[PDB]
This record gives sequence, C-alpha cells and structure tokens, in this order.
Amino acid sequence: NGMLYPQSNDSRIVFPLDGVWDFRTAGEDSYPAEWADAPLPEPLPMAVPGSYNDQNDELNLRAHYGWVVYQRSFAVPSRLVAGQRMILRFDAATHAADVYLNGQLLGSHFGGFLPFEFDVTSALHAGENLLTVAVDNRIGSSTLPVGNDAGTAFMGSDNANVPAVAEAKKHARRQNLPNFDFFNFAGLNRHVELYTTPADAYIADIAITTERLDHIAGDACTAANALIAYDVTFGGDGRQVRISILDGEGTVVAGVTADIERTAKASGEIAIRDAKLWNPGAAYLYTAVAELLPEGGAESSSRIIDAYRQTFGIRTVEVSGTTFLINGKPFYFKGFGKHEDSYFHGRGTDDVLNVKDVSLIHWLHANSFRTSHYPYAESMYDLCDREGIVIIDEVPAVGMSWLQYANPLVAERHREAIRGMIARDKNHPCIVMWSIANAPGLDGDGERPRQAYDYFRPLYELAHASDPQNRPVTLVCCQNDYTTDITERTMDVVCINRYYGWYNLSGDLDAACHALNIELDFWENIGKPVMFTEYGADTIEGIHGTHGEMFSEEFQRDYYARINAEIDKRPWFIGEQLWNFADFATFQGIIRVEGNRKGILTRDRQPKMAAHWLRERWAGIPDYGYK
Amino acid sequence: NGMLYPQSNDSRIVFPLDGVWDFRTAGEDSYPAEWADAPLPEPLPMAVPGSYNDQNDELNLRAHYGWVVYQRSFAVPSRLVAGQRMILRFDAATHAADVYLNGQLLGSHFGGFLPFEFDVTSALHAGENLLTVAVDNRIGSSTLPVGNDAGTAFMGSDNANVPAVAEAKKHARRQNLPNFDFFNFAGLNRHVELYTTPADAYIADIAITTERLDHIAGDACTAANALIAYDVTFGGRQVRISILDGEGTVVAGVTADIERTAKASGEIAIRDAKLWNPGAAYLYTAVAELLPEGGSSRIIDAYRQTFGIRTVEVSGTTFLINGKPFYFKGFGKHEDSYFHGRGTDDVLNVKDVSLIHWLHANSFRTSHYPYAESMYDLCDREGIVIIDEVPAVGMSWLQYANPLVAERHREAIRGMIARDKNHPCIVMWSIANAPGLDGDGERPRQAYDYFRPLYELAHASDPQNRPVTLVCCQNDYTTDITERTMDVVCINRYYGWYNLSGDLDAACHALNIELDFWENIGKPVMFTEYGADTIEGIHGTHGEMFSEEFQRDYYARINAEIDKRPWFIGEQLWNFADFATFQGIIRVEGNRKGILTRDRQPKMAAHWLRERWAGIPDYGYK
Ligand SMILES: O=C(O)[C@H]1O[C@@H](Oc2cc3ccccc3oc2=O)[C@H](O)[C@@H](O)[C@@H]1O
Ligand SMILES: O=C(O)[C@H]1O[C@@H](Oc2cc3ccccc3oc2=O)[C@H](O)[C@@H](O)[C@@H]1O
Repeated sequence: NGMLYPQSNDSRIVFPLDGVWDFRTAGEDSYPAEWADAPLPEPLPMAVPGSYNDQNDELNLRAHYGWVVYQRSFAVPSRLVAGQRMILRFDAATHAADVYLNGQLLGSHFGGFLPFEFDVTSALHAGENLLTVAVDNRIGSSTLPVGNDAGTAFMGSDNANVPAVAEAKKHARRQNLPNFDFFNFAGLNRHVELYTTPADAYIADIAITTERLDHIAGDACTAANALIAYDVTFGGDGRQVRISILDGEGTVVAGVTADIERTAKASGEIAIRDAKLWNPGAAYLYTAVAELLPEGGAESSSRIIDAYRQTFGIRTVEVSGTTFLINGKPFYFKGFGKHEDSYFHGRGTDDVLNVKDVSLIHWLHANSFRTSHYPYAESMYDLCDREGIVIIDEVPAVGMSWLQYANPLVAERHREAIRGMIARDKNHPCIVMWSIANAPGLDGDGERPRQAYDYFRPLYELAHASDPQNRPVTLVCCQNDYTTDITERTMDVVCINRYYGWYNLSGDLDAACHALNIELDFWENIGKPVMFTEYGADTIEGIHGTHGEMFSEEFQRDYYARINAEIDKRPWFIGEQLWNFADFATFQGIIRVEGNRKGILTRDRQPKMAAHWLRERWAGIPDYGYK
Repeated sequence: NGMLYPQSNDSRIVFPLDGVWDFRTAGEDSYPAEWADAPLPEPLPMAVPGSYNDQNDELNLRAHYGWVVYQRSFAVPSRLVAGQRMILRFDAATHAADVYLNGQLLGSHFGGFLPFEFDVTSALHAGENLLTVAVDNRIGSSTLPVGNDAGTAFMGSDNANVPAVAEAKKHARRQNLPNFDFFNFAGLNRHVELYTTPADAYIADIAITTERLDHIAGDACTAANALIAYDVTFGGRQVRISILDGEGTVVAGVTADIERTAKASGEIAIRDAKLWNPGAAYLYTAVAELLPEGGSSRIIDAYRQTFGIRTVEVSGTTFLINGKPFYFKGFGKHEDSYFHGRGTDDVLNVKDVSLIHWLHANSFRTSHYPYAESMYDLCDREGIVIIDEVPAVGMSWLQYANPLVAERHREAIRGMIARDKNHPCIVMWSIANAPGLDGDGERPRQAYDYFRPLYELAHASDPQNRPVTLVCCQNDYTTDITERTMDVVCINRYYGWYNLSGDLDAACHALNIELDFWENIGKPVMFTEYGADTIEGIHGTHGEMFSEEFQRDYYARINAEIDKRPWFIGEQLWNFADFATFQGIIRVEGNRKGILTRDRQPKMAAHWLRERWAGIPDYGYK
C-alpha cells in the first residue's frame, strides 16, 4: 500500500523517463495490440509529462474519444540493475492505462490522478527496452470523475423537444460529456520514472504522526514536548531499523533503533523536547531518516542496507465546537479552490507554475487551498509543506448522483481513490482535512437523501480509518436544498459551495446577502464549524463599469465585498475559500467564455480588480484568532 | 463681435437646420463651385452635427485630404421671415468653410472650433432654399491647430536616412499630418441654425461681470452685497435690465439709457447675493429688454443671459474663488467619441458631467480647442470649473514669424472670450498648449515676444479680467522664459512615462527637482497633464507600463509628491477618456491615457482617483 516518492541515495537511484515520447491516437473502444510489440508506426511527438490535448494543433485532440498510445525506448547500464529491485512508476495516467514493456503487459490501472507502479525486475533486459502505455480518456456513469452517457455536458444548453435535435443526437460523433465543470484533459499528466531499491529487504512505507503536544507556546512556535509516532513497513524475503530525527538544519535531535516484526513492520514513539511546530505562515520541517540495518545490527557492522528520508512537520489538528484548531489555536482559512490547469500543459504538472502559484498565494496573503477536484501532483504538497500553506486534499469524486450510488464499481473506485490519496499524502503536515467528494447529489424527497447518506457515511468512516493522523473529513457540498440534505451536516467541518447572486438572484447583491443570511441562520443552529469552499462570479478582465454588472471586474470585487461582510458577522464561520484562484479550461458551452472565468487571477496568473481587493482584506486577517 | 447663442422668445425664433444632409467628397485643393447651383449629384447621406470621417465605412474618410461639400434644402413660412433680420449661424465648421445660399456666396470662415454667422435676409427666398457648405479639412504650417507640411505626424516613427523611404515620401498620397496628438476630425461638427431678430434695432451682445463682493460668508454661499456690471450692445432709447434669481424672482432691475456704437452699461447692487461655487452652482438670469420710443408696455427685443456671481483672483501662490483658496481636481478632456468624432453630443456631455461628479472631480480644461457652447451651460448649472483653451496647439518657431498664424491666433482668443465671457464656470483662459518655448540663442525670447501680446490680449478682451495661462509641454524649464510669466503656471509632465520609463522612484526624484525650481519662482502651479497609456484588462502583480496597475501606481506616487507642496494648487491629469489620434507606433487605437475607456468605463486608476478626490475639499486643501 505504500507509494513513497522515488528517492536517490547510497542504496537507491531514480531514472526519469520524461521527455518527448512517440504517440498515436487510437480507437473509440480499443487500440492495436501490435503497437505494444514493435515501434509505433508514423508516430507523433508528445511531451511527457503533459496532457496530450493541447500538444497538437493540426489535430483536434480536445475532441478525441477513447484511446491513445504513448511509447518510448530506454537503456541503462547493466551495472546499475544487477542485484536490484526495479520499479517503473507512473505518477499519473489519466484516466485508465495499460502498460507494456518489451511486448508484455505489466498491468493496468484505473484512476487518473494517483500514482501506480510495476515491478519490472524480470521484464527488463539489457540494451534498449520498449515501453508502451495505452491511455483511455473515456468517462461515463461508472468513472470518477463522472461522465454522462447521454444528453449534454454539465451546464450544457439543449432544445431536447425539437424533433430534428433528438434525431441528430442519435448519430452525433461520440464525445465525453463531463458531469463536472473542467476540461477532461487526458494522457501522461505526471512524471514517469524507473527506480531501484535493494531486493532482499527494503523500506516499503513510512507513516509519521503527531500523537500529542504538551504545553504548546502562546505563539504556537514550539511545545514543551511532542510525542510523535513512526510506522515503517518493509518488503522483501532479529532485524532492525534505525530511525533518526533531523531538525531543520539537518542535526540529529532524536534517534531510536526498532525491531522489525512480522507484513514486516517496525513501529514506536519518540518524545521530542522543545519541538518546533509547523504552522500556516511559519513552516518548520523535520526529516525522519529510516535506515535498514544488516543482519547483526550496528553491533556487527557499520553498513546500511536501505534508507529513506521522510519529511514531516509536527502539528495537531482538532475540530472543537465551532473552531478548527491547529496546534490548539483557532485557525481561519483564507484562499480558494485551485485547478491543475494551464495553457499548453493542460492538467500536466509544471513545477515552474507550482512555484509561481505558491508565491501568488503569499502575494495575496492567502493561507490555504483545496485540491479541487482531484489529488494534485506530489511536488505541490512538498512545496506547501515548506511554504506554510494549508491544503484540503480531495478525491476525484465529482459529478456524482443517485445513478452512481447504486453501482458497486463506482463504490470500489471511490474507496480506491480515498485509500490511495491518504496512503500517498498522509505524511504532509500541510494537509489538515480530507474531502471525500465535490458537489454530489444529497438532497430531495423520498429515499434520495437517505440513499446519499448511506453511500457517503462509509466513505467518511474509511477516510478516518485510513489516516493515521485522524484528520477531519468533509464533503464539499453544492448549492442545494440544505433542509433536505441529511449528509452535509454530519461532516466534521461543513464545506459549502454557494453562488447566491450569480446562479440565482442574479446580479442583486442585496437579495443575495439576504438569501445567504437565511441559510447562515440554518448553519448557526447546527453548531458546527462552517466554511466556504466555493463562491464567485465569472469575470472578463478589462470589462469595467461604474455600477458593475455581471462579468465586470467591479461586480466581482463588489460580490466578495458584500458576501464577506456577512460571514464576518458569524463567529462559527471559520473560512473563506473562493472559486477560483485562476481562470481554467472547461468543456465548451453557452455559459463558459473560453472556460471558467471565476478566477480572481486570469489563466496567465494576472490579477483582476477583485484579487487586489482580496489581497488588502487578507493582509488584515490573521491565521489564528480572527474568530 | 457679439455671438450670443440663438434664443427663441416673443421677438425671436430659432429654426434648427440639423439632420441628415447631402454630402460629396471633393478635391485636394478645389471643389466644384457649380455644386452650389443645383442639388449635389449622387450625394451621400451625412448627419449634422458630427464629424464626417467615421460616418461612412465604405469610404476611407479618415484618409481624406482637402474639401468636402455639404448641402440641404429648407423652407420656412413667409409670415415669420417678413420684416425680420435673418441670420444663419454655424456653431462650428472644421476647419474652414465657404457658404452658399441659393447659389450666392455668403462668405467664408477659418477656425474650426468657434461659431460664425451670415446675414441672409436678402439671400433667402420663399419656398425651398438650397444651402451648400464647402468644408476644408487641411492643416499645415499656417493653421491653428498646426499641421506639418512634410515628414511625419507628431510622435510618428521614421527611418529618414533610408533612401527608399526618402523617395517614397516624395510620391506618397497627400495627407494631413497633425502636429498635435488628436485625430483631425472635420466637417460640420456642431449645430447649424437660422434665427431671427428684429431688424430696426436689436440686442447684439451682453456682458455681465462680478465687479465686487462685500462681506462674503464663511461658507462662500452668499455675500452681504454683490456689485455686478452689465454692458449691452445693440445693432440696427432705453433698455430694461432685470435680474432674476434661481426661482425667477426679479430681485433687481434698472432702466438704462442707450447711447451711440450703440451701448448701455451700468452697475447693479445685489444685497445678500447667492454666489456661484464649484460643487454648489447658483445661477441668475439677466433679462435685457429693448423698450420702444420712448416711453407704453410693449417690448421691442429681448434676450435672457445666464450668469453667476463669483470672483476669481490669483493672490501669491493661491487661486481664490470668492476669496477662498481653491484646489483643481480633474483632467484635460477631448470632444471625442465613437461615430461622432469631434461632433457635439449632448447625451455624452450630460453623461460626462455625471462622471465628473462620480469621480469627485471639480474641473477640466477644454484641451485643445473651445468646446461646444452647450457644455459650458451644463457646467454652469453643475458647478464644474473650466479652463477655456484656444486651438493653438502644435506651435513652434516656424509659426511665430507667420503673420497669418498670428492673426488666426488673435482671432481665436478674441472669438473664444467673446463667446464664453459670461460663464461663471470659466475661471481661467489658456492661450496655447505645448508650444516650443525653451532652448538656446534667440529661441526663448522669440517665443516670449510671440506669446506676451497674446497674454495681454486675453486680459484686455475679458471684462472679468480672469487669470491667463499657457499650458506648457515637458521642456527645459531653465531656458523657458515664457511659462513663468503666466498668472498660473500650468505644466504638462510625464516623468516616468516618456522619460525614466517605468521607474517611479526616479520619476518622483526628477519631479521633485523641477518642483524645487517652481518653489523659487513663487507662482501658483498646477498639473494640466500627466499620465500613462493603459489598456483596460492588462494586469500585473507588479504593474508595468500599459497595465491598469501601473497607471494607478503612477498617480499614487506622483500625487504623494505634489501633496507636500503648499503652492501646488491643482491636479488635472491626462486624460478623462481614451480618444482617437493619427495612427502610429505609440498609439494603440489612439491615446490610451484615459482613466476611463473611450466608452467611459472606469480603469483601476479611475477608482483610485475617485477615492482620493472624495477626501479633498474644493476649498482649503492647501
Ligand atoms: O459553477 C462553477 O463555477 C463551479 O460550480 C460548482 O458546482 C456548483 C454549480 C452550480 C450551478 C448552478 C447553480 C448552483 C450551482 O452551485 C454549485 O455549487 C463546482 O463545484 C465547480 O467545479 C464549478 O466550476
Ligand atoms: O503625450 C500625450 O499623451 C499628450 O502629450 C502632450 O504634450 C506632451 C508630449 C510629450 C512627448 C514626449 C515627452 C514629453 C512630452 O510632454 C508633453 O507635455 C499634449 O499636450 C497632449 O495633447 C498629448 O495627448
């Protein structure tokens, strides 16, 4: 179950396989088997990592439906593979992939936003190796994220009662129809790499938890004592593992040698005196170095069999009444939902962009975001660990309704996504909360609200069982009839998406604020902490008015000014994450002006009027103690 | 010299001639005179008032050089012309016109921004009359505004040393090359109307002045006594002068003797007078009624002249309105809009005045030509102060020696002041924009010798004797010897835009060095231009030139510096709104230094300035 990010050290090496690959589009329902067994005929170039859709303007790959096939060759010195365990890792292949090496299927995966890997020790050979990866972009009623098997995309226009329209639909070209509001970018969206570990015995997983903090300082920078726990899992086959705790300067401040017991694990606790805590706006990271010792322990030899360096931060998270406590201090979220989205790359990971976006989060005086609507690339979490930005980590369970709740295949994929996200991400101190879905159907009459609850409650429990830190769990709720939804109010933090004054009461900020206050009165009675995870207004940079109407920069600024003045009056409202950080691509349609334009930044990360207004507001709101 | 705006009353009627006229383009240096003798052949439609250039997308009338010909027919009842003096008034024909009625040349005019009229009493006849108006758009080294006879337009790019360029220039299509930074919009830009007066004796001109205020209230809303003067000129005995307040109540009145050349003049004391102020307009009406011999109750002629009671005085480094130290907040404007060009549009004037209030500004300058008369009436009623400017833009030493230019300059000054003298909203005259004033050898003295008589002329022409300025281009202020002699120093400066580009620290340092120079000069000083081209929608976290943020940052930094100077009495920025120019490599669909877009939408800087100006009082800021 461990998926530690590949590391290079004295016992391990990583060989990236990124670069310009060969590529062919394939069929709507299948691809040629022979393409895995020999070089692709007449290949196109395709950079990896990246979405494929915007990498070829001769083709219309945004319209592609079905399979594509990637391929490349590689060779490595025999000297480096000898005696080692060889693993091929795919950080993400969106949505489903079949991976072949030298004409043999290594295996398959479903789930477009989480990593998977194969043991290729026996499949590799000397000299050039031929790696082929078939990737399927199709979405439908059984995928996460969810597609529509017929009709229109989410937020699509129709005239379904016109006989000519009904007839033309029957014969129209097959297309993915997202039941979600972001473009279905597909392909090898994240890195590919070959890596090595020792074969006889190796470190397979590490979990670090902050179990307890004693006498936390007034400023939350330190605690008199921190109790941390480690759990190390091994693969392979009186053995021991040395655990060293390094502080921010790399000095060993704690260390223990633990017995490995059988499935093989070592676990224990370590007390850290005068512990330096991790906080939003004030990151501090330690490293847990795990070193597998040879048979005979340190008593017999100085050599190290295997090693892995796991970053971690010491901090607690606790929901208490209507507060969200980090290191016992009442936190207030400032930020937004994001997307992994950019020109050229699509959903492809881009660390230049991640580094820039983290600086923009600081420029705005924001302190947090949500990984709307899928787990992000691993590097972004490491960056937010070092930069003191809090994350709500969310699985790709977007577009769901009652059709999905009855389907065992969907429930299995949903559990896989929750387990996989938490297994990948559990050691990040920046992650303070898990989201098990975005905007599923929860309300209505008859049995529908109960059916939704019965689907989601076990997933809430799974997210708690899976996280060794036991962080809060939420479900991000779409604008709905909050009085018949019986699921959202059971979450640990209530996370609501609301578009009062945009999708309803349009343009009327007085009415919008009145409606918002009626719903806030409902949440006030429930007595849980509540935050916005979405609210906003599509905004075309450069459209201006003295009395700003919808789509103007002024309306977007006025929107936030009015709504935020209302939530400031509620002590139990513990965060404001708006929609969205930046404009992003969507399926085309009559309400999407070259995608979603609710960004406070443009797609090129330039600030609209509302961004300047929010920057000034957020400059004056502290991370702790605002409420 | 009186040019009272036409009025309808019991003794006078106005017959508007606006509408869709017939139109033809003509030649570079000529037009067919015979077109005045018959309907124009194969005419195009052309709305009047309006520039013609943007009224026909099949043609490229922005490229037109030379003459066009307008024409229409009209008829009026014989009973109404009978016994009357009939006057045909052109509010503006840009730049020069030959006017014919029924094939008879009435005369011509040069000067594209001031009204002119003809007595058509004898040329009119019963039934349909045919009015033909040839309009010349050409500009050059002897016109105001100034054109270039060769080379490029102002701030145009060139590669003059490339032989192919030099040769191609010799054979290129003739084009007006403005030596000014706005498009050369031409045609019947303002209204046309026929009007009547009595023929035997009539009112030709009226001047009302505020001579003295006694015991002005602390809030300047009133004075214990105001002494006003009237001067009424007649064409073609007694005149009754009645002073009506804001409710139409006659609060003062005198009957004055007419003496010959025929004029009546005197003074009237108004106790507890209600004063006109920026942000708090109050208007009276002086009604002049020509009485019959000798004498009966009946009225021979009448005219109703709006005015406001207020004084204007420069005192040391202060600009006093009703004895209170005023601070200018505002901008240069243009008469410029999509479709209309330089054409007057009162929907746009009403909207723009509301935007001036929305911004919390209190003033503007008529850059760079007198505006339509209706805009001044609007600013009279809306309490917005005006600096009134003649079209003497683009001038340099080439012009100062040209007698035709000098005569046209004197004509514009006399004509502007004769037309506009009664507006209380006008507090200062500008005799030029951005002429060449600095340099070495004899050049600075040559400029002074040209402009000083025009300064004196503006003072001699205005019965209110308001301050006179000359709006100065960014220049070597140490060798300019003319600007510092004006009543108010009005400077155009672009530190950080056209120089020290993008570096606001350096721009502010340079500005402060020049402010130190003006501090020593000891006159009141204001900005009349400063700004940055800005494309709405271009944004940056660290705003660079052309972004909305840079424009906002520009004003935030520069205004913080002038706030430190007690003698700096106003900030008029460039510009109220984006406007059209001749095309070139520094004009992105015109001049983009507007704080509003050309469609009057607010850029980031407009919101910032609105908040700043909201906190600055009209009186007492310094
Ligand atoms: O609409 C968006 O910009 C985002 O919408 C979110 O879901 C919601 C959509 C609608 C539509 C109509 C009326 C109310 C709604 O309230 C919502 O909460 C979605 O989570 C985002 O991914 C979309 O981009
Ligand atoms: O440039 C403008 O936007 C306005 O320029 C004014 O005259 C000046 C132009 C320049 C050019 C280069 C360096 C300094 C300058 O300083 C000026 O004062 C002119 O009055 C306006 O009409 C222009 O639109």
